[PDB]
Amino acid sequence: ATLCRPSVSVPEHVITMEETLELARRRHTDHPQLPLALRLIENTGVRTRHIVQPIEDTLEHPGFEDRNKVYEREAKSRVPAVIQRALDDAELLATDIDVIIYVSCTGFMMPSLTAWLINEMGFDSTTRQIPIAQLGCAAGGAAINRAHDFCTAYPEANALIVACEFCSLCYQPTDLGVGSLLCNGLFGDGIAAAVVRGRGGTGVRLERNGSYLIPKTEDWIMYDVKATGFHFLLDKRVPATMEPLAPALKELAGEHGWDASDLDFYIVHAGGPRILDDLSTFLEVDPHAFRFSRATLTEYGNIASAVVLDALRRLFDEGGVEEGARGLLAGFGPGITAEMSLGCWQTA
Amino acid sequence: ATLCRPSVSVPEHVITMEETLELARRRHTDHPQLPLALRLIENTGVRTRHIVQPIEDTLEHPGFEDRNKVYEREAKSRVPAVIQRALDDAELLATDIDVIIYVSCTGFMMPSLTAWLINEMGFDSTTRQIPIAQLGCAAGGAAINRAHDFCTAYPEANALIVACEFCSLCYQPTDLGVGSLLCNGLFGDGIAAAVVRGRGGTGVRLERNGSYLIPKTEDWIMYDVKATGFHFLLDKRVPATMEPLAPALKELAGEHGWDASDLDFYIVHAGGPRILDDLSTFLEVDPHAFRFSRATLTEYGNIASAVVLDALRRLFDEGGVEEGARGLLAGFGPGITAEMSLGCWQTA
Repeated sequence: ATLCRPSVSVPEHVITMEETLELARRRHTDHPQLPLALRLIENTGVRTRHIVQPIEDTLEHPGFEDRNKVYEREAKSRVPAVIQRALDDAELLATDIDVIIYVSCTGFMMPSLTAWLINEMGFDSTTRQIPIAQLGCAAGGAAINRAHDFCTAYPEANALIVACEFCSLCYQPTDLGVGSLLCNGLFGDGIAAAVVRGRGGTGVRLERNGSYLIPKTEDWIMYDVKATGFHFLLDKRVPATMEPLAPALKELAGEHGWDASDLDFYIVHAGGPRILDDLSTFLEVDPHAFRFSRATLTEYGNIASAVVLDALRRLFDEGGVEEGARGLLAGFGPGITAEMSLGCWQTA
Repeated sequence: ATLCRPSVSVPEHVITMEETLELARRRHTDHPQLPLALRLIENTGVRTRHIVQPIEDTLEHPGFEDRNKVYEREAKSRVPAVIQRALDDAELLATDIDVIIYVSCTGFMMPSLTAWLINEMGFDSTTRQIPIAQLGCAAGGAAINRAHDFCTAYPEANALIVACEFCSLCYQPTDLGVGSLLCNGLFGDGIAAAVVRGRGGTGVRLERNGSYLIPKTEDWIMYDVKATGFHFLLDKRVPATMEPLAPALKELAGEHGWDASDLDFYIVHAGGPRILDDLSTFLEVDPHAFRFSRATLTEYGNIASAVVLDALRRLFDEGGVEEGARGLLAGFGPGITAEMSLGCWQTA
């Protein structure tokens, strides 16, 4: 199985770094840790982010019920187009996909969108649905690792990975801790869809994938679930966790031969360049390695599960084609979990 | 791969038909359709149901935040014990497990409980985790199929399927419709766990699992997501859906040479003797083939995704199974979805 050209699309409402600082200032003028909050946000290097609703509406909280209503409306009117362009690239019709893998942690619906997608997109009335809402920033990589595992089990199988993240719909005016303030300047909205044809595609070439859970960090990247919806909690110690994770990247990187970090491919998702830079040290590649990841964050912000996919999408546009260059696709999030994936680039 | 003896545990707080009727009467004394409602409940044949909190606590709504806290505590103090027995029956320690497929739709947490399990359960730091919360009553079957597919990709793989459901945590005093009144008398709480060994083990051997999605029935079995949590919506037309679904079973049965509509081992979960009977006619078989499912509903009520597993548990306990006898495992839920699985019995 080979990962094809991920298709990505973001909403039309844009919020700049400068604007974020203004709002944060005006909205927290009395906050005792305000200067610290603003500095942290600015250092993030996130110049722009996109949101599905105008800024004045996203700042308001009409309740979880209305927020979640916005979630399904915006996903129904936006997801379809993206899935399309993802089929066109992998060169398949709705009917060549055996399994849909829908990941989103920014809203909740049962059934998930997969059912409505099969109905409207004219998918196979037999397509398997695999909705995962509990893996957050790591869901991107996990989707890959699944579409992969699936294909190996059914060699002629094509999987459709769809990532839909409207992080702006999880904004909680009530969360006043500096961590919250940070997060409010970092996450954005984005949608990604990529096909993984095992038949023989053009993109990253499947090899060996693997998971890794950082012991006792369960509550380090999590959701507090309240009447107001999902409140995101990110422990101050998250970046430092890069040290314990580096080895897990090497351990698996080894059990494939490509072994050494000394690779040509690096598409990893880490929230903010801070955490991404601890990975460019503890691992010992080079900062510049995660040029594509950092590019998504700089222009879109942290769009959760969709980051990996958009990084790839950017690796295609610059598309050199180093042909068979190594490869390390990884996602990090709730767990703390790490969905790592090793693969070679394949042309055809 | 072979499905092993699923362990099942239900909470100690019991609620009978009689008291359910009494509560419904006492609380909806003025409901215009109170008579219809009581007859309907009494007609489901659900003698008893098990809940995690005493009935007095179950009936009050302390809010979604608290309700969800109750979900977490209860899952932590009850799931482990049940997983233990499942590991023991399949005969193994937490370390032969290559993945955990966690299904639950009656509460929400991120990360899901698999992360916490991996740690306290002393599980293997590299254990894959597939949590699915948006498949409802059909999640039990979906989990079996996913454990399957995995054991295919990795023959030496041992998958752990956990189904935790505390439907009582989704009780909404404010839902007054007759459908809601009915559900309040049908759903119960229960935890299931089973190991799917690609290698050894005694139980039902894999051999062809498929899926089907009844067209244009997305809002027929769904959740309304509000500040109070999840409000369950079941359309009055669901039992009738058994007509269009029966052919979906035969259709996939023949693809394995065993359709004809006459297997030697039936374990399907529809959602009430209502739906079950329609199935035992459109599939043209005697309702007695579903005796295992019916027993679960009669004794535990509708424990959502855990039903198929506890149904299988039923079969094991009675044995007498033809070591070679054909079989069927299926779950029905939001979609409307149908996760099916064909397989023959087997012994070590």
